[PDB]
Amino acid sequence: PREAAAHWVPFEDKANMPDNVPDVVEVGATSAPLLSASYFIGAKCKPYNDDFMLCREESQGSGAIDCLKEGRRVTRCAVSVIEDINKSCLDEFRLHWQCLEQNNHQLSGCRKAEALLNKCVFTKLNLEKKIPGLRPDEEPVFLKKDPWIKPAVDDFKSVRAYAEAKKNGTL
Amino acid sequence: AIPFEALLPYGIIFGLLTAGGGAMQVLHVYRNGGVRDRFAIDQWDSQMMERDLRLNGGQGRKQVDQATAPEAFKHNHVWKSERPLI
Amino acid sequence: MFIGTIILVLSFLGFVFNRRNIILAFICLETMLLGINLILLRNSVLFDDISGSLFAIVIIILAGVESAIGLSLLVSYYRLRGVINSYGI
Amino acid sequence: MNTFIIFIILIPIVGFALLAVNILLAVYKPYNEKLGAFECGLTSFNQTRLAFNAAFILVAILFLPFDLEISTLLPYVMSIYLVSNYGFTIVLLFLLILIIGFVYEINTNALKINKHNKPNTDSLIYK
Amino acid sequence: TAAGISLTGGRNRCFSEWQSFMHCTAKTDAKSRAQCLPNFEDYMECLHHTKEKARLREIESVLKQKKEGLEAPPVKVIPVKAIGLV
Amino acid sequence: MLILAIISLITFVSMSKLSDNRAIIRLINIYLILVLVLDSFLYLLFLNNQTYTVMGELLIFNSFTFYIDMLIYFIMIVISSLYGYNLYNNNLYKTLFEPKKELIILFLINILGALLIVHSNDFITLFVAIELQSYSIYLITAIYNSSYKASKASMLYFFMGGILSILIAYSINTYYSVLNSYTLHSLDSLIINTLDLNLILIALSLGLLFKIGIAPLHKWLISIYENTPILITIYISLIPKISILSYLVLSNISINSLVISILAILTLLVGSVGGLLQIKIKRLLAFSGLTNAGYMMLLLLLNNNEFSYLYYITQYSISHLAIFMIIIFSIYYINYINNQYNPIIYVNQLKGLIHDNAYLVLSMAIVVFSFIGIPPLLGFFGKLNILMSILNNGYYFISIVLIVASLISALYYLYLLNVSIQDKNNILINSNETVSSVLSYILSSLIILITFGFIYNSLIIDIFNVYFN
Amino acid sequence: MYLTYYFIEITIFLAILCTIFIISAKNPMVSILYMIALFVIAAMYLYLIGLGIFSLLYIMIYIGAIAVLFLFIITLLDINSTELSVKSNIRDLPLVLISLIVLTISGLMIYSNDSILINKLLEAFGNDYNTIITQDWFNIENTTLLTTIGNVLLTNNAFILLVLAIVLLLGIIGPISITMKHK
Amino acid sequence: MIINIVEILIFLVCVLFSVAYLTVAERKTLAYMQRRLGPNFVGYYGLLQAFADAVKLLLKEIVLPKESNYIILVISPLITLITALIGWVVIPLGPGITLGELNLGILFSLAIGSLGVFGSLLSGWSSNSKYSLLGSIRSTAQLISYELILTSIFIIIIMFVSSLNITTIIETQRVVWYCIPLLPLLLIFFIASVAETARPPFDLTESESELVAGYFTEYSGSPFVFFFLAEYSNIILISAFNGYLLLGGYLSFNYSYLFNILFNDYSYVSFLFEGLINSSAYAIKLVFLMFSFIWVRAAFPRFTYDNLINFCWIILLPLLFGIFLIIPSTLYIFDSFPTL
Ligand SMILES: CCCCC/C=C/C/C=C/CCCCCCCC(=O)O[C@H](COC(=O)CCCCCCCCCCCCCCC)COP(=O)([O-])OCC[N+](C)(C)C
Ligand SMILES: CCCCCCCCCCCCCCCCCC(=O)OC[C@H](COP(=O)(O)OCCN)OC(=O)CCCCCCCCCCCCCCCCC
Repeated sequence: PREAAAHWVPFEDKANMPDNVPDVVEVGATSAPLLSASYFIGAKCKPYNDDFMLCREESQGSGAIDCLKEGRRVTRCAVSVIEDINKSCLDEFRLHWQCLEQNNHQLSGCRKAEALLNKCVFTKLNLEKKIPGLRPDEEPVFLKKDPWIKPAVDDFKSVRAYAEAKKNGTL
Repeated sequence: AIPFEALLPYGIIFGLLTAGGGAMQVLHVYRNGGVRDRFAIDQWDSQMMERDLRLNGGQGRKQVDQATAPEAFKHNHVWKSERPLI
Repeated sequence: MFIGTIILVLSFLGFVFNRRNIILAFICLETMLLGINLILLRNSVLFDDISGSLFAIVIIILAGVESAIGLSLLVSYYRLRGVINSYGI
Repeated sequence: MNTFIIFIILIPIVGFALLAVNILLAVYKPYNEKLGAFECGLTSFNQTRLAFNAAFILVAILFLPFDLEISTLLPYVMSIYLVSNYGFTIVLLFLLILIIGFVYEINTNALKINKHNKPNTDSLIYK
Repeated sequence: TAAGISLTGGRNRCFSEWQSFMHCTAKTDAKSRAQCLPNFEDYMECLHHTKEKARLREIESVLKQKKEGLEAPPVKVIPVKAIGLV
Repeated sequence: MLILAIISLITFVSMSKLSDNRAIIRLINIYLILVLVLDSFLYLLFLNNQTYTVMGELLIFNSFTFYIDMLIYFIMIVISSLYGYNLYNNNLYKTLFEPKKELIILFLINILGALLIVHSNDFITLFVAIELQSYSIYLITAIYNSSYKASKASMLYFFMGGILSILIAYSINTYYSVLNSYTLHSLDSLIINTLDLNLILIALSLGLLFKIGIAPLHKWLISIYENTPILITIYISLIPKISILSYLVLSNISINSLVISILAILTLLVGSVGGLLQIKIKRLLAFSGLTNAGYMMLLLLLNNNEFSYLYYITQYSISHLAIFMIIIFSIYYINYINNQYNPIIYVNQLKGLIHDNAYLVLSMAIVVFSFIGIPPLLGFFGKLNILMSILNNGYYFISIVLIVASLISALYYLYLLNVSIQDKNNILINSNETVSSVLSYILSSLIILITFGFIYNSLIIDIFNVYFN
Repeated sequence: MYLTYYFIEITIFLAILCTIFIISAKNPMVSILYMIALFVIAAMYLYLIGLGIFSLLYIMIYIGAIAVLFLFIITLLDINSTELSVKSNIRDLPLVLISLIVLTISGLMIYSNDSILINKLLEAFGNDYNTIITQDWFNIENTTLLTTIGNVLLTNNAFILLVLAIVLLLGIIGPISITMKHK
Repeated sequence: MIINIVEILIFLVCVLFSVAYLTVAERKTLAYMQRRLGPNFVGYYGLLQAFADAVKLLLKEIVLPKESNYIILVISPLITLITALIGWVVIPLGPGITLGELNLGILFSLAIGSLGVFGSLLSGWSSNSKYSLLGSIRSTAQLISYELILTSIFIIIIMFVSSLNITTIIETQRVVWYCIPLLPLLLIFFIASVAETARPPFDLTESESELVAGYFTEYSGSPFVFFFLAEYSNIILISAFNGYLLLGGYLSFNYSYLFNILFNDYSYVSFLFEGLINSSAYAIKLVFLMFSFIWVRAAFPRFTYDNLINFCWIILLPLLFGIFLIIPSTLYIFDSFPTL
């Protein structure tokens, strides 16, 4: 909660989780893949994440040890989402998060690869990207045409792929 | 009309700041490894950059994408030990 | 707590045993205020709250206005007597 | 080792080096009529203490309570979204309490120095 | 006031122990606050870590007396540019 | 409604001339009167000791504090009538008792700072309000700047107030370093058992108390009270006493305090025997404040002291205010006026006062037998109700030292009478100009409260039974 | 790597050293310049502890307004001063030493709550245990420290900001009202 | 380790040259305003004039008069030098190209411009003369009095961003500059910038005071080269402050379409070309601004101190209070507060 300052020393511990806790696959995705697939892991794994945080609320200060069984399932279902999005559109997912590698991981600077990825995942993985808390007669911001805030440099691969998807008629 | 001798030291100042900014951007991109700087870093973003440096293995922002993380990944987790602050 | 307590105690004794002029007494007062700040800011950092930082940012301003008021008091003291004594007021 | 602290260490070494190349390379050769402060080619006695105007001291005494407000407006400007509609009115009231003390200052003409160059107001009444 | 507001605006480090003590004092009249002692003891040692430092010097005094020293899974220290080296 | 007065006032004073200043104070006088009259009814909020906390754990409003508030407004209505009204219409008294342009500004900012202490729950509200009133006493002392003594006193008061402000701030942050808390509301009588909060709360109390005039550090305040002029000093004597003491009486952090008990003994001793062989009237009159601030430090040791305190407060405020107003009136009858800011100093200057305005001596007598504690007067029930709280609660050596201190302090009270009822060779037979009607009615009203104020003792207690219990 | 360990202790020593040049300096304004150095040592300690915001608030407000005010006073005013002669302050030295010992120890005493007096002091020195900093992912936005101060000065303690406005007003009115000489 | 020492070498050597040729360019353009050539006898077209001044100026001796403290006399050039030079970190020559990227770069830029007053005032007491001391008083009072409205203009601009980071301001600025809504703010920030360096529209010390050469009259050699460098570093530094918070920092136009014509992929020639465009836009802002300083020097007489204080405290500052009230109220009326 507070930052380490004044000569902090990093240390690691070679040790293992005990016998009674089963093993769990951990997420190997990085900040641009994770920020890319954030909306789709939030769309598929809403009740599991909600179960985890609601358990952690109900057992106060228990915290760590007593809702471990449910933090298993949130990691498992998000790994399921990212495996499925790899096998579905590895190329356009890659186009998206390689765009997000530049521009400070700003989501504002990568709209034209984001449209391709959202179409490809809604077509095949059939998850939709939505923003809740947004009452009607308020346009969602990744749908609007001529935004005020445009990126400095459109990346070249996604402009070319966006024009090719115009020409194919899939868009 | 316009005197070139007046604008010639301004041509120097313009060229020195221009070559300075260009050489600096090339040094920043060579430091990151082919990509741009991160110009404003949150606490969330700083923890996330540390996590990525733990994920990829050694390199700064290699930005790997794998389904399932490796096996040294569960064990290379670090805690930060801060001194007494007297 | 060592740096704030040592600044406070050494500044306090330098204030008390001042016999040489008056501007040393003003600056010993301000170094005291710095020491109380240091103790509090460390206690805010160790307790994970802005609360002592709230009292800190208020006492910064109050140390400022104390300087402004009291140095105008000195100019009033100097107005009638064109020199300030070495031994004190 | 960031490149922020090379700079703050590195400007001084440049300045110390230029001061050193002056001390090493120029001659020294002084005497008494070279020493002594400059006023227009004439020495004089300096008076031990001189008088001053109250506005001279009042500018920089008065400076600090306006400076302390400008740094008090600095916590608000960073949190301006969070305190929507409410911290706005509190900062309004804060600035207005300041502005009435400022209009006290401008009504008293505290920083203005008068001129004693009066054009002899009083007319010529005779006998 | 800012009773439990942290540096980021969140709850501070010992908020849960303090709110537990305030639960204890809410349902309790005077002349029966003697049962409210363990919540207060937990809060004060959340603040200052006195019993924790006492326990750690009790086990550190034993650590220096052994010639074997450490027979356990050890803790390895790393330099800051080697978070995810291996 | 002090805020609206200050905001309106300093804009209004910026535009008025110098000659308007007097009349401005007259306006403010009447303003404060209609804050007593038309706004008193808020006492109906405070039935059965219902307390409010306003602005979010920041200001505490009970009816103890409401009474302190009403007392501070009443004494300001008096002090403001002293500045805003002429004594006589001479060419003399215009250059002796003349207000500055910014005097009422600092007055109302001071009352604001003194109310934000008694109403205060937080410690930073405490610290900001002590700083506000401390600046105001700095500037009220230094506002009559064409005086050598007042400027020296303002500098002395600056440094000795700076030390005892940094001692309060060190005690607040020392309290914070052991408890993540700002209120003494968090203490709630379980914590004091298992936590060594003696040295903290006692050091906080001391750093608040040495600004009053408690006795190891009493000489500098007697010097400031002698050096300031005669009108500034009836304000700067009264206000920090009643504000800081009604803070410390409200929050009971020094009970069974051995240090407060030593300093109460030492205060009652070197206040009564301090002011014995003294010849200046403000000195004599400022060691009366040291002993009567000693009788308060006793009540800090007490639990449940809100009767003895408030009654002896309004006792001391009326008696205080009256004895300073009497020696304003004796200035017409003295044969020697020095020192334009401080026109009467030596106590032998009022010597023939019974042969010239004998009822000024009747007034002076009535107020000075009330300082001694003579039972037909209102000062006696104040000392009586302090004694009823001291003996209830186990302070038996404190009580007999109180009595010996009262007996020693009667000597230099009766020295005023001894000097006043004496023969004078040259008596006044007739005066052309007479004293201000609205200003001498205030002294007559302040006597008839002291004389015939033992009447209402019963009524007050019944009213005291309802709103504080 | 462990050259960067003793920094805090260095600043403490450095801060100690600076105060001895404040109270003992032949020229006044040289000692006020040492006080400016002490503000810089304080801001070093405040960056060093983790409060980088405050360090620049100290350099802005204390150094850039309060010290500029002080130097500006010392220039155009008359102040006599005597040097630190041994003969005038050797009489002070024993009460100096007694007060150093007592005020230092007793300042170190109230951080601790054993009833025994010697156990109060030793808990002042038992700090050599290293606090463990854990990463919690519960915060989603860059609320810095100055943002939180601007939320608590403005909602929970808005009245303290407003009484503070009255204090800043007083700091305007006062120096003016002294140094006017109206008409 | 090799890469951060070569970047700070190249930024140092680009800024320390560009403060030398500023003075050459100043004598050039001030000459052509007055219908005469500048220097042309020192290089092929007059260039490296400043190097002739500097190499001779390092060879003059240093005299330290008898009334002076000799330390203070030589340490005020060092502290004025470093303070005018430490502020060159935080400027960006492109997105996140600084010499230290910190989250609060305005508070640093505003605390260093507060440290520059001392080398005026402190330099008045070295060689204590009553005709020199009072001139240092007038200079320091002017200097702080216009630093007030400088700091205030900053806080009015940070009302729109609510972030003390600087490249965050310039990225915020891509939708519209801040000069074009806030046009009177450009004019009063320009004149407060002219005041804060004590340029000779707003000068009294160098010309009019009882010293013939300002507060630094009695000097020679290194204490003059450090003050001379510090004034023109202050020129281009407050020019940089104007360049990022009021005009576009590195922003000229969109230039996405020109890239989608020219390039194919991210490569080092593309980052080089983008860096040249960004720092070219920043440089042409900064060069038009130093030309504005030299242009206002040419045409005007100077100020009495009474005119100067009556200017700042009685005219500009009440207008600034009206600006404090009107701009958060405009952000209030429409539903737009800036988010962190
Ligand atoms: C139309 C409104 C008229 C404006 C009245 C303003 C009065 C300001 C004066 C303040 C100080 C003067 C003393 C007032 C005593 C109030 C007692 C009270 O009642 O105090 C009680 C308890 O007191 C105490 O602890 C002890 C105080 C003891 C006073 C000792 C002095 C006695 C002699 C004077 C009193 C009798 C004079 C009557 C003459 C006909 C609580 O106070 P409360 O909350 O009930 O306030 C009442 C609201 N009242 C004012 C609007 C009615
Ligand atoms: C309906 C909406 C409201 C409409 C109003 C809008 C309000 C916002 C506008 C704000 C813009 C303010 C600009 C600054 C205004 C300064 C006012 C001024 O001119 O100074 C007046 C002053 C004389 O004062 P005074 O006593 O009143 O004179 C009466 C004579 N009996 O005379 C002086 O002090 C001397 C003048 C000094 C001016 C400084 C000049 C220095 C540099 C000039 C910068 C030029 C910029 C060029 C840059 C490049 C341009 C391409």
